[PDB]
Order: sequence, then structure tokens, then C-alpha cells
Amino acid sequence: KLAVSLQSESKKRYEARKRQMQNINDKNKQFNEKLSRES
RNA sequence: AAUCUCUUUGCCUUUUGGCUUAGAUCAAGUGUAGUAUCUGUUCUUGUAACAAGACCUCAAUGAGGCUC
Repeated sequence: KLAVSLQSESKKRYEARKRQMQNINDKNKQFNEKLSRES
């Protein structure tokens, strides 16, 4: 149950971060978003 | 196999990896210095008589059969 809990929580964290990711180039827009966070 | 999803924060989670004469130039009837080879013609009599792969045994498989 400990192993299953770690696996399932890892899956949940991983998929939540994927859903956040899904909302000129990928790196260039990530840099522009970082600059918008900076301001 | 026991919950799942959205917003707002926190984390940045594929989130700019040196230097110098901003390295230099927006460009030249080029000059200069090396390393090679050539290119091309062109090719080597007739007629008659007479004569003639299968199977078996031993065994690294070849020798023998008035054999076919």
C-alpha cells in the first residue's frame, strides 16, 4: 500500500503539472512568460 | 484502483551555457603561394570402297560389371 500510494501520488503530481503545461518557439514563449512573471 | 475537477496564491517544473579589435567584414581588373595533369589520333572439293545417370561389394570410395 505504501508503494501504491507513492506511485499514485507521483502520477497525480505528474498529471497535474501536465495539465498546467497544456494551458516563436516553446522555449521562447516560456522565456517571455518568465519575463511576465518578473514584471 | 479508491474519489475527481476548477480558480487564486507558492514553487519555474524543456524557462537565454565563455572570451577579443561590437572578433572582423558587407569587399576588392584581385594579388600571392602551393598541388597536379596533359590533351588527341586510334587498334588486333566431289564420288566410291572398308572399319568402328542408376544399381551391387568393400568403407575417409574408388576400382571392377558379355550390366542398362
